Amino acid sequence: ALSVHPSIGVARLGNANTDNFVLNPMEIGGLPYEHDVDLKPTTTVVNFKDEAGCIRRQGQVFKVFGASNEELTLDSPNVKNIEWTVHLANKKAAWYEFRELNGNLLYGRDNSYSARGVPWRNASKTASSERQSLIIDLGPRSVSGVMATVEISINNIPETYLHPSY
Repeated sequence: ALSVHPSIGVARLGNANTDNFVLNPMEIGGLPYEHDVDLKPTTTVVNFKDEAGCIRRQGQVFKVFGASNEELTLDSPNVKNIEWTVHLANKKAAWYEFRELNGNLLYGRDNSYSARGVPWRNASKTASSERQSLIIDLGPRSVSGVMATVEISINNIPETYLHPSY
């Protein structure tokens, strides 16, 4: 019965300082939000760029629900802790070249990548290990507590995650 919203989160690329960000628009065709020191949304976005003309990052707020569609927080009676594990990656370089509707299984087994002979990106790399390391994967990052900050960075790679690539 425990639900995490949104079902699929959306963040956007940002040129600005790592600490200068906006938060997720609350509705379809809605403007992103400015936020206060507690990282709560306030007024809608004033400027999308900083004074240097760099685009600010737009973040995604994830909410946890339970019992009878009630929002669950660290400020809740029976709630001791709330821990999040996020695993982001980029397989782009290890996948097939884009050939429009080629590779799409909704058109049948005969429209599959192999049957169509869609070439791999970075075709020179044949071995599975070589292609495994064509991915940009820095492992998962767990994040609990009040006002925590943890980068998905090189260095930050946990000893537990044996196969990182970048």
